[PDB]
Amino acid sequence: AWNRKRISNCVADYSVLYNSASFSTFKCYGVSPTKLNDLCFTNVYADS
Amino acid sequence: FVIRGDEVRQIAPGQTGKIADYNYKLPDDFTGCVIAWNSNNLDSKVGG
Ligand SMILES: *[C@@H]1O[C@H](CO)[C@@H](O[C@@H]2O[C@H](CO)[C@@H](O)[C@H](O)[C@H]2NC(C)=O)[C@H](O)[C@H]1NC(C)=O
Repeated sequence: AWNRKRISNCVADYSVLYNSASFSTFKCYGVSPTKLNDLCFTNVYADS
Repeated sequence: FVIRGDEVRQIAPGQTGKIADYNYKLPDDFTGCVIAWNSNNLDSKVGG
């Protein structure tokens, strides 16, 4: 059972998600993480 | 140099991680061989 918390209409950031919590694994598919700041996506979905 | 076993994967061509991206980064065209081996006895003491 998973929850799609759909995200829309705001301004994100991802550098903050690199140091505060030292994640065990971080595998950015189809997109090199470091460049996530400088492009605008469509209809981001989160799963948990 | 000596780094922990978990970060051994990080020290390789085209890989991410804190030390790899902040301390020592291998070039993409690297043509060499990397060697690793524990020395626990040498890295263990009474006073640490
Ligand atoms: C969830 O955890 C993160 C840490 O991974 C929290 O981020 C910290 O929050 C405090 C309070 O705002 C800041 O002082 C710290 O600077 C943040 N950590 C770092 C390293 O900067 C975050 O607040 C937590 N979120 C929730 C909703 O509880």
